[PDB]
Amino acid sequence: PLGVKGRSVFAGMRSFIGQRLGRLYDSFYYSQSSTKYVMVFLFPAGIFYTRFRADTKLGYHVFINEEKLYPDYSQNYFDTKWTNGRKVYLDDETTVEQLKAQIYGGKAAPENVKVACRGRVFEDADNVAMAVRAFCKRDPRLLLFQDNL
Amino acid sequence: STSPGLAFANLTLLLDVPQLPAIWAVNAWRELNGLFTEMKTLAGTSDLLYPSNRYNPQNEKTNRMGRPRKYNHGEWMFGNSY
Amino acid sequence: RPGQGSNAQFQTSLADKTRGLLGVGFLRPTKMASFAATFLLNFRFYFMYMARTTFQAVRPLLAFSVFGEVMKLVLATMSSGLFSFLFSFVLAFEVFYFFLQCYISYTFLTMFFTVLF
Amino acid sequence: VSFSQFFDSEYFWTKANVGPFFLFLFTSPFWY
Amino acid sequence: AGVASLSAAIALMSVGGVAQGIGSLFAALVSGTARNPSIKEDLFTYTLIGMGFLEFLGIICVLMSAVLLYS
Amino acid sequence: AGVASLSAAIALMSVGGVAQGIGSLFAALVSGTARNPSIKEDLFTYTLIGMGFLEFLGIICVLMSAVLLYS
Amino acid sequence: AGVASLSAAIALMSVGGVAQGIGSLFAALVSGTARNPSIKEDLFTYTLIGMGFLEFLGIICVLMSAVLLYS
Amino acid sequence: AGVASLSAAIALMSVGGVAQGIGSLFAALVSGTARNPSIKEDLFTYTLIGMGFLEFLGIICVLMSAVLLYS
Amino acid sequence: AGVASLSAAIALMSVGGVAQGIGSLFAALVSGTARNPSIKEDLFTYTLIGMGFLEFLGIICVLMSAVLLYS
Amino acid sequence: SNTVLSNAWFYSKTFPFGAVFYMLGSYFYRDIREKLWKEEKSLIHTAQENKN
Amino acid sequence: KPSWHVAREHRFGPTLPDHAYYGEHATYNYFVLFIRGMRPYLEKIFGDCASTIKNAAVAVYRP
Amino acid sequence: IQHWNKSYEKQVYSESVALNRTFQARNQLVLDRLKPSGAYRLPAVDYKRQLSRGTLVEGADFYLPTAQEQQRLARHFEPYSEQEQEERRKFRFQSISVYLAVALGASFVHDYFYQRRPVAWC
Amino acid sequence: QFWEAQFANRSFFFFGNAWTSAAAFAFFIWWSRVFDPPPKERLDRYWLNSPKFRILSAFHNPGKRPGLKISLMTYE
Amino acid sequence: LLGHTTSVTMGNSDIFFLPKPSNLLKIALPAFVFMPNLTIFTRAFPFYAHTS
Amino acid sequence: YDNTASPKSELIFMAGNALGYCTERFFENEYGQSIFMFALGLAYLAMLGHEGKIHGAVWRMKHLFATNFKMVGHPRYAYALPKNPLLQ
Amino acid sequence: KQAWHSRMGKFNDRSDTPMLYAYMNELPSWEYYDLHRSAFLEHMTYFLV
Repeated sequence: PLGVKGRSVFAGMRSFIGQRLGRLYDSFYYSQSSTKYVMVFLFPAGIFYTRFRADTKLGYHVFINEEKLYPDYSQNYFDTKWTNGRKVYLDDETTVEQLKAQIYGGKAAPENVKVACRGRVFEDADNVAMAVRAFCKRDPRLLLFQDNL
Repeated sequence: STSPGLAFANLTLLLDVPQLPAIWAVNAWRELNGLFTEMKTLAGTSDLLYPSNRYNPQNEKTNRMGRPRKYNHGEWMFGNSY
Repeated sequence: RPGQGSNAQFQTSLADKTRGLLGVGFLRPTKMASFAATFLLNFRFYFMYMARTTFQAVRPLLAFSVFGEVMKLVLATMSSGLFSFLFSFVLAFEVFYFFLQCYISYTFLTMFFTVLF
Repeated sequence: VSFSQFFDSEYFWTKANVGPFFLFLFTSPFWY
Repeated sequence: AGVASLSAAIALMSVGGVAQGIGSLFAALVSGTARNPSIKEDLFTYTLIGMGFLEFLGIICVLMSAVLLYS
Repeated sequence: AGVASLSAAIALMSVGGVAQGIGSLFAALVSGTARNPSIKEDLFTYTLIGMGFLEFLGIICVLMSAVLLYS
Repeated sequence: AGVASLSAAIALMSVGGVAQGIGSLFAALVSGTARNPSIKEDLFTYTLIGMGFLEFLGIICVLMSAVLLYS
Repeated sequence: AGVASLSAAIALMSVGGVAQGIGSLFAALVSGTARNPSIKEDLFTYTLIGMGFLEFLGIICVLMSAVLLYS
Repeated sequence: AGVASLSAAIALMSVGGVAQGIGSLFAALVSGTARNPSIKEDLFTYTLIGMGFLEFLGIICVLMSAVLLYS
Repeated sequence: SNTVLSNAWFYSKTFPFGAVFYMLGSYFYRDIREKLWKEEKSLIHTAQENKN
Repeated sequence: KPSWHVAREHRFGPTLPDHAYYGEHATYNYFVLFIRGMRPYLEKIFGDCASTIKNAAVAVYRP
Repeated sequence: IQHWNKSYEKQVYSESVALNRTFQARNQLVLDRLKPSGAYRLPAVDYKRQLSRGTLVEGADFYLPTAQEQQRLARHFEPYSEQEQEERRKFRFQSISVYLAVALGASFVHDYFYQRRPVAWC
Repeated sequence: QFWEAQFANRSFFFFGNAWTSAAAFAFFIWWSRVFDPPPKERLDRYWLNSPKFRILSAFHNPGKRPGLKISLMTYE
Repeated sequence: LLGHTTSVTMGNSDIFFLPKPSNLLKIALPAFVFMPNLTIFTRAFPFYAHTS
Repeated sequence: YDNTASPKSELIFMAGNALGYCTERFFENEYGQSIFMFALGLAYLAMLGHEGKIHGAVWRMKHLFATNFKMVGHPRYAYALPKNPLLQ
Repeated sequence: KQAWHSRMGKFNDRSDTPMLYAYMNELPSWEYYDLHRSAFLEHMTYFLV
């Protein structure tokens, strides 16, 4: 005897979802504290953050011409030193000035510093996204150099 | 249960089935951004919007590549220069 | 009451109940970190297993292809009849070796694709 | 046939023809 | 193109190091067949498994020799 | 850097001791299967545990080799 | 600058002895088990202890190698 | 340039023989346990004395390595 | 008269290990024959199977030696 | 009008494999057939005895 | 491995039941019982869909 | 030494008292409020407890849903009805014609609708 | 047979070692995208340098030389 | 014809047909396991998948 | 320029990048069509082996049941049979 | 039946080759009382009284 009169398939769906959620709560309660919190919140959260950032935002590999132009990262922890090739995720509204400030930590940058991509110098009042789209399509490797000339 | 020959599938599952929530969230975010863009277009714009483009900086004072518009200081009899 | 004698002993401090609310000796974030570390370190077994699997899958391909190329070099280089007569037996040995490797691969694959449940 | 008496469990699982409904349900992405 | 040849020749040592071990495996098979001739199979399976392991090591080192000889 | 190509070979030379060890292990396994066959299910298990170590060590001897071939 | 890689490879060219020792360990385990199964729990109990030293030595045999690759 | 690193790596090579000796020790231990469990507790004592020499020599080796990687 | 000769000579160091393996093979054959002659045709068979690897490996090394002598 | 019968593939795989199969079949012609027909013979014997 | 001493972390008894650890029955398990129970609804669904498709194809093919 | 190890044990169990007090508080605050009802409990019993109860059954990886299918080997006289017999007589062999038709159709569709690729034109 | 296999144990859709499991795995990889053809954005990654592609182009252009059209297809 | 040359498509040519004579055979054959069983021990799968 | 590091969080894309590489290189082309045919051949061989098993089973059932006079059915269901009038 | 029992034992039991026994910090009742025989006695005398 499938189905009952006066009852709806949507009511049965609600029944089933309630059962499933109660069972999930029971199984989460009767589980190890050492493992369950990690496996249920911290790995899912990190994977979600990483995948969303990669699949949604757009990032750039940054290089610097000279070691004297490297930023000072001695004080901030977990990164005592600059390394070239760092992947950097930015927003579409970011400008070259904002990128430079982000690199140099909101501190005094060197003089006549400019950004290039595939040999092509960017203006400082330029959107990084559109400048890369124009000059280096699908090769976002940026370089920071000193323009004395 | 499992076996060494299923290491490919085990790794693939463990690394990919947690990403499916993120994939669906990305798809939903994209659909919503498209919806908002189309609602904006229906409302009206000075310069057009490219729907399937990453970024649309164009306005009265800005090109479709983020630069300032040339010859945009004065006014023109036919209206906008675009 | 039956259990009032035992439930009278259960009276706690403010600091006691704060510590219990926070779960000091019962959450063990160091244990959680150790679990995460061990779990991530256990990913080497997948690499080991896939390495073994690919070797057992390509063993017949190697025996059929690269030793074949060597035999082909020798065939291309040899001209006389005596050396060819002696090389026929090497070729037959390669046949038997290929079948041996195929049997071995069958064995390792039925070992690696046998599941209890 | 009414929405209610169609989606009633007995009629849905005994007398109704749910083939078109479930085919529409499967092909929902195509229509979208 | 001189360091590659020496690299391959030095990598070829594991072949000789591996031939020992195959010798011991088949010696053990022989001794087991001599001590219990009623069990020939179930000794050749383990012998072939160990041969496969040591053959895999040999293939590894020979592959890396051929690699380093041209790369 | 040709010595890189040498280093990898040297990192593979340990395989000569590895395969030998593996051989000895399986030799003992065969001897056991020739002495007390009715407990193969034990001996093979222990052998697998041993390989679970030896394999890993050999894999290191490969990996570091390749690393010294690239870095 | 490949001398660091050479030093790392040389320091890594001692895992063969660890592997031979582990093979002898598990070979004796299997032999003494086929000789007396009822006492397996002890042969294993000591076997793990031996690994508790050998693997540690191997760990050094890796670690110092890695250090010699960078420092 | 790589004098200290090369000398440390060349010094670190005896760990293979050390591990082989430890493996022989514990192989004899498990074998003697299989052959006479009633004196198991005695055998392990001597085995530990063996370690008391072997590991000691190994320690000296590593100390010399630490001395030579920094001159 | 350069590095090719050195590499083709260094490749030949594996022949010692191959010879030790062959010696182990035929020593096991001899022991099994002296123990149970009535399975000679079996043991000889297995011995040939072992040679079917060991000899082949040696030939491999010899060929690669010539390949390093005329690369 | 081809090089199939003068090929390295021919001389390496076709003739060796075929000649080995032929030699093995010629040498073990009767052992194989007997080992195969053992089961059928036993079944027919059992069936006939049961019938009788 | 059994012992008469209890460590600190294991001082306060079992907090978990047995089914929290042990695997379910091998042959009568949760999913297989579930799908055996859901067999009739799935049979209804796919039979209806197949009959609809077959009737459409026949209505096209006969004329 | 006696002094010191005795007092060591003393504040060992002091720490134990502290642990027990916080354990009680944790339980009676959080877990007695968050405890599940038992309606959605696990609908099974472990195989060890079943084995001790004398309840465990191991067999029949498969099953027979319908009684018509269950009682076939016990009826001995009508394992299959007559209608069922004539329906079964239609499947004495597999249908190579249907195999051929379906395989050709699926290959045609897969090749000329799903696996189209571009080609150059001169 | 397939239907009954789905409700048999260790015989669900692509799980197990049965022929039904193999067939379901084949249908699964077919339904997936990995074996679908590439888009036009990704043709010069493999397809325009493929022996199958070149042979088919040469066959359907009998007496001609499609190297130039292949270059132009890459450009496109 | 700049953008219309990648639109000239040609279909594949593979036919998926093979007769399946089982009357010739009387023995079973081995079969691969393609994926792990997640319908059993689902909760423990990340925890036991690395073992053997 | 080729020292393009990337965050260590993106190691979870190892298998995804691997499968994408093998798709772009093998699966979405003629070698991928060969692989699909290979999978179909695996299915074909599994089906053949299953039917061969059934063939062998029935071929033995014939010889061992059809001439017994003692197996009118299976012995596990003999309770359901009628009773012998000759036994008493 | 024997295969069933051996499979389940190999899967669930605490052994030198453990499949399911892994990442164990909070034990279940059976394993807890099998490892800590002192507590089974204490927990059992309390229950009966």
